[PDB]
Amino acid sequence: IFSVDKVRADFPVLSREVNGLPLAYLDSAASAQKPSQVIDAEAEFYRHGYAAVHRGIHTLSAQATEKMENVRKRASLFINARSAEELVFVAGTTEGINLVANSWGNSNVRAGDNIIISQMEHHANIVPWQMLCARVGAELRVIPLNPDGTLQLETLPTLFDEKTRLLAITHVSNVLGTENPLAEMITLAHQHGAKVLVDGAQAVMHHPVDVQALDCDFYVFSGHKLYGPTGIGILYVKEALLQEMPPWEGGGSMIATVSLSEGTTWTKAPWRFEAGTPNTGGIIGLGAALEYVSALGLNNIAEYEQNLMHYALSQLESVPDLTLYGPQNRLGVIAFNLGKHHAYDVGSFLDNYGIAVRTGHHCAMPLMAYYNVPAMCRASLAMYNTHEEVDRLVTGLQRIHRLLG
Amino acid sequence: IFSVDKVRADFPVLSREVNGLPLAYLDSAASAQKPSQVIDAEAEFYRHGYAAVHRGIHTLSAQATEKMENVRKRASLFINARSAEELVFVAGTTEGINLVANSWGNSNVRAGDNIIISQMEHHANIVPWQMLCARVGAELRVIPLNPDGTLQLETLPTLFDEKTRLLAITHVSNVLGTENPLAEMITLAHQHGAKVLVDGAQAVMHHPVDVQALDCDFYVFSGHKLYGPTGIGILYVKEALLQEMPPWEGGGSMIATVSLSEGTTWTKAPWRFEAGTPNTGGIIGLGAALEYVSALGLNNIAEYEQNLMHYALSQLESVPDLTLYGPQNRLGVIAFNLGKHHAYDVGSFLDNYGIAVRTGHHCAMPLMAYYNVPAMCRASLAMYNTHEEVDRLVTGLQRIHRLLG
Repeated sequence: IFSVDKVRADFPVLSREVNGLPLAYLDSAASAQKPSQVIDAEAEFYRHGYAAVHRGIHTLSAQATEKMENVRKRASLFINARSAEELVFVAGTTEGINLVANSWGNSNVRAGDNIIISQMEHHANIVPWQMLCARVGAELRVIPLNPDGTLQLETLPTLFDEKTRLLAITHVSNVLGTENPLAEMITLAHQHGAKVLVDGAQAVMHHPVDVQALDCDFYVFSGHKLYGPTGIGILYVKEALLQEMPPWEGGGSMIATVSLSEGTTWTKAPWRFEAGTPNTGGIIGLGAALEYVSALGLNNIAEYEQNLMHYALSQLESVPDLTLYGPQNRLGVIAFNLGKHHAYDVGSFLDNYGIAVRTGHHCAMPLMAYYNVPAMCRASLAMYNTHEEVDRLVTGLQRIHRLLG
Repeated sequence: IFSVDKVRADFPVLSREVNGLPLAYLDSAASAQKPSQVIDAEAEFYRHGYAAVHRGIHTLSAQATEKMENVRKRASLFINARSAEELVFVAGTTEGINLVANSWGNSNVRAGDNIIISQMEHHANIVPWQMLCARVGAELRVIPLNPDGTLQLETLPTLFDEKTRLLAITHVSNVLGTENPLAEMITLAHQHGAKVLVDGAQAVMHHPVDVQALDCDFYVFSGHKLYGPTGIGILYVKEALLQEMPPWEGGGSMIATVSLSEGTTWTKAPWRFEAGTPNTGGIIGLGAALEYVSALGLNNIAEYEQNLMHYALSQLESVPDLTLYGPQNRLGVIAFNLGKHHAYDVGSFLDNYGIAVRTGHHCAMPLMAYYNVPAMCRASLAMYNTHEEVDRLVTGLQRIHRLLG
């Protein structure tokens, strides 16, 4: 079992005070706080082992290179990839999707083809595909939403045809907390010879993830949502696909040879896609974040977050004129609006109480438009949040309503 | 004046022991060690102020956004840009050059045009241009080298014609320590209506840099060479050029609006080129690194490094069969080979003595080929290195020669 008080003791920011009051950080879906184990693993590397990492001959550089490749191995096990060499280090989910969209997309999506996304996608999983369709003259198709925040799976037969090259789909919605039936959708997409890219940015911190069981072709996520440092993410690609993809960024450490008269040749893949000095510090911290989460147990995290969410949804029933968006089995986030008040104002009052929620469109304008609102509030309920923080949120919404209604 | 002992006291790695002996780190040109002020500024941010930075309504996110934009302002002053909004945050010099090569290059270099580089360029300032020339059908032209490691400036009239769109040139060579006459070359390139991108990765830590005086159109460099964290760099672009460039990576925080039926529109520039969550931690550390360097004074650093280099070059005269590459006024690095011994072996012995140098091709194979060697050794002489470390290097080369000759 799980001791939230012991967990919270690892997170130095949680004792912070905001606006003179004790912080209730309910915005982990935008970015997560980090434990000391993560912060200090990075600092300790800079303090005692720092060096360039391009298998330098001297000791510090040789040892730094090995730490980085160990983190790649650890990450591959975390998501149950077959091979470490199926993981590419990227700046985050966003860079990973752009890398796929340019490297794989440009040599596999021709004029007259189509790509499928869903209407709940984060902008990171829309814009790169809009750009690709514009480059090659293909069509972007959209799986629409039901009112409860789930996909209209019955439209798939009209969207999938033999010219469908790619399904790009979110694992868990950053707004609705909907979890999509990836395994079945992937089976369907493969029947048509389409690849599937899964945006897993909101999944990998809530429960185990197994890319072999999913059979997805690409999977991406971000360190900083996984209680880890900024500037680092993971792109996973099936080995057979990755060995075929051409390079995207060019430069050092991704070449085999550079000639000004005979041209340049590329190195093997995963390193073919990592040009220049990596974010070695972030890679170290990411490794520590994976160890920390693994040590708690993703199934113990899932069980605690489930209880916290069930508690919050029941307590929120006592808020007048509250509107919720999404299914009842949501993971992680609660999206809502309060009566007719604009989300911007609700969030400002909540901030004035020391409660940090996110307001706005959440990098999901098509989702906002489907619900015919311009913005929502979103409270994140993460592994280090408490029943008392849920109570502060409920009281807050009540006072905001009494005062502004 | 300058106290190297006081400086060294800020760098916790410098007291490390390698192979049982006290480390002499002479590989700063590959990556620099970081002071406590930099390491702790990052850790302190994670410990007390961490949040997502997309001008969130709540306090931590609002304050984080302001810290990041202050670092952008500080960086713009460090290089004397006219405006903070002329700086783009990138993963490093390599990403910055690829960003220019795709965003500006694709809409300004047409089939039949030419681009000019030099023969001493780092791969980061070659491969992206090779890729661009292949995409659009243009020609890559090369300024050749003199034996002393300087550019053959007399060939410029045969390389610059009216179809020359871009000069991409290094400020200071990462191998030879040659400093190129940028101001005059830029004047010439502008006479033909060509833009100039300057690779400044090896310049910004050795002396003041003034992009207004240079009048370069693009300037790039890396945090981790500037005593700062990994995963962060700066791309500077003249405002009038930058306002015209289309986006490269697509996603959140670089859009103005996203529509699945009316398409997507972009935000203003610098933010148009920063998709997804930035490396907020690295940006904080970069700011601290700039403050640290500014506090020492780049002119005091330049003067101390000059003396250290003059001392090393004189002491190295007493090494038999030493071959040096580059001009006598080199900044920062000494490239050499020892008699007929392969650089790999020289570096291994030096590492066994606790002296960290870099051996190999230094991401400059065309440079290696001009000198008809496969590899070199390179010792970096940075602001925190000492006469005694120079003496250890000289003795080492001598013993390596006696033992292996």
